[PDB]
Amino acid sequence: MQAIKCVVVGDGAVGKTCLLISYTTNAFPGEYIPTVFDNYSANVMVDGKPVNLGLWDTAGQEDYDRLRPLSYPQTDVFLICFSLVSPASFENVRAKWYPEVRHHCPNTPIILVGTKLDLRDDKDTIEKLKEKKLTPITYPQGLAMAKEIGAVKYLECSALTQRGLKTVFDEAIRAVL
Amino acid sequence: RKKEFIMAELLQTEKAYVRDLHECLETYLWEMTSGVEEIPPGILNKEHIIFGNIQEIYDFHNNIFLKELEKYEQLPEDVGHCFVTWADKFQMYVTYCKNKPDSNQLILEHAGTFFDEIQQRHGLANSISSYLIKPVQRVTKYQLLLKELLTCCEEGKGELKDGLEVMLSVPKKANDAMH
Repeated sequence: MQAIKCVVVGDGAVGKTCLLISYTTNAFPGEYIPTVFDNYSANVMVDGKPVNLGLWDTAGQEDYDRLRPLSYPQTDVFLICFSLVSPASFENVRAKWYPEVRHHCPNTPIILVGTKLDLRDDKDTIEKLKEKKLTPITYPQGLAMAKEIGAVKYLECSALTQRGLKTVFDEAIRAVL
Repeated sequence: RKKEFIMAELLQTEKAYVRDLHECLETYLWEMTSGVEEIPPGILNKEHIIFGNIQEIYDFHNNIFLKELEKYEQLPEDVGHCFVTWADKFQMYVTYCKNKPDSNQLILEHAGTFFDEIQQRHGLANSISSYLIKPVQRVTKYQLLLKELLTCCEEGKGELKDGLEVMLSVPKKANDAMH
C-alpha cells in the first residue's frame, strides 16, 4: 500500500493547524483552536484504491528560514496555502513559499489552496480590508497564481464550514498516483 | 477558561513528545545498538550522526521539564518562569538542528530499507524521519503557546514575556547555526 507524505506550508494567517484539525476530525474545533498538530497518518480511499496519507504541519516555523527546509526532503506533494482575505499572504506565495519549495523539491507537485472561503463575503471582513484599500482574493487571481508557480490545481476551502475541504486532500493524493 | 485550555494543551503535548522520543529510542536506535541484527556498512557505528543528541534531549524532558511543567498546571500566568529557569538546557536544540542535514543525507544514501523494515516489524505509523523532525517542531512550538497565553493573562504577565524571549532566542540561534 502506497504511503504519501504531504507537507502544508504558508503564512501564519492561513490557518494551517485549524485546517488540518478540521479535516482529520471532520469538525471545526470551535471553542478553542489548538496550536499543535502532530504528524498524522490515516488510510483514505481515493478512486477505489487505498492510500496511506501522511500530513505534516509547519506552524511555528514561519520566521526560521533555515529550519523550515528540514521538513522538505522526500515530500510527495505540497499544499502551498494563503488566506482568501489576506492579500499579503497571497503575495507571499510568489515571494516566499514557491521559491523555497521549488529550490529544495524541484520535481514535487504543488496544490495552491485558498483558505477561509467563508470570510470572502463577510461584511466586517470586507470593510476592514477596504479601510486599507484592499479587497479579498477572487477566483481568477488564484487561477493566475497557480499558473505562474506551476501548480497542478487551484482549490478554495473553509475549515469552518468544511466546504471544499475533503476535495483538497483527495486531489493531493491524485497528484501523486 | 482560555488560559486553562492553553495550559492543558501544553501539558498534554509534552507527554506526547516524551512518549514519541521514548518510542524512537527503544525501536530505531535499539535495533542499531542491540547487536540483534544486520547493520549495512554505510551506517555501521554511525548512530551518533543519525540520532544526534536526541538521547540527551529526551533525558531533559523525561527527567526534568515535564515534571516541572506539571507543577505549573494551576499557575499558567507564571509558566514563563519555567523556561527562564531551564534556558541553558534548550541550547542542545542548537546542536540537534545543526546535525539534522547530515543525519538525513546518511539515511537516504546509505541506510537503504533498514529502518523501513524495522518500522513494518514494530507496526509504527511514524517513520524514523517522522520521529527525527519532532525536536525541530517542538522547539518552534513553545513560543506559539506562550504568545497565546499573553493574549489572555493580565499584567502580572511579565512572567510570560521573559520566558517568550528565551523561546524566541533559542530557535533563532539554531536557525543561524545552519550552514
